Amino acid sequence: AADSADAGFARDMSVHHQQAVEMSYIVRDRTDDEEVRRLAYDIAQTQANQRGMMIGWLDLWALPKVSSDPPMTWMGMGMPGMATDAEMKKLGTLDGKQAEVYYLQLMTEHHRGGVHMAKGCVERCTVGVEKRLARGMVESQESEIRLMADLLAERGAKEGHH
Amino acid sequence: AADSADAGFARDMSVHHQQAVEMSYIVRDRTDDEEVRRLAYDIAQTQANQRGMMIGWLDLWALPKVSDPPMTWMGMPGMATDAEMKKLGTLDGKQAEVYYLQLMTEHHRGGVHMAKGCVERCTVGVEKRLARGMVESQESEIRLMADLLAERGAKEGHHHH
Repeated sequence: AADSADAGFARDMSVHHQQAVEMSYIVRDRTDDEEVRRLAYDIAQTQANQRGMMIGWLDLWALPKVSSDPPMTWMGMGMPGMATDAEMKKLGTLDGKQAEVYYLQLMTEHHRGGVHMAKGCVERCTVGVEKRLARGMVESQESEIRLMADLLAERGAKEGHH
Repeated sequence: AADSADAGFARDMSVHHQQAVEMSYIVRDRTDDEEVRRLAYDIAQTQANQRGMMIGWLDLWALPKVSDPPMTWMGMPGMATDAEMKKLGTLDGKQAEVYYLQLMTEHHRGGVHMAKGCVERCTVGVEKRLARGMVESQESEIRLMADLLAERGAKEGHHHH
């Protein structure tokens, strides 16, 4: 159904993934740093691919990619970790280490929100391949948060302060 | 259903798309030209997305992503060799732009041929639709790249294969 957890997670996580990909494109143009550029490439590759999977499911299921429902309605919460327009703009104005740090801070928050949403699908989704995808995102995003924490410290910084 | 044109197309076009995405990453590293970097972004975005769709279908259908030699199902076209990919990665600026446009033109021509096979043979509605759409979009992109080649004082590459 259009209002299922399976559909809502596919819609919402696709939009979430889209922003991670965009952040990755931006940071790669703002620094020469190999570690951060490689991480950004890996995140872009994985998240674009997973976005295609979820969009492909919605298509196969004949379900709209956009809902009238507020994001997260399927979790009873009608997104977590999404960067604001101002944050995306700021990222694009930074250079070198400052851009690396800001990207790592934004993506850490982004991953945290993502894990929350993926956990929601692990609980509520009914489609096996989608549940498993969500479970894999919890692991991969949590692993990447730990990595980015080290990259931040090595760059003389830490997770964003809210 | 592992032998189907639907499964075969999803497996083979997925591999084909992955290389186009890589080539787009390479050119974006090799030139500062806004127009060609835009084109590369568009292609990387479209093909990464379409590849995810097809891989997602295989996964939902519980079919392996690997098979048969590729293309057996339609009785790979346009794929760059490792050497050609390496060559692109050595080039700068205008030369990188031209070589990317020539390689991707060949790549798209091959992809169109494959997509036409799926238009003829695929039985899954959304997959047939996707293939039909690829024929049109990749053909349009070939036309757009011809203009970009012309602007840069070049033409489609000599046929090496």
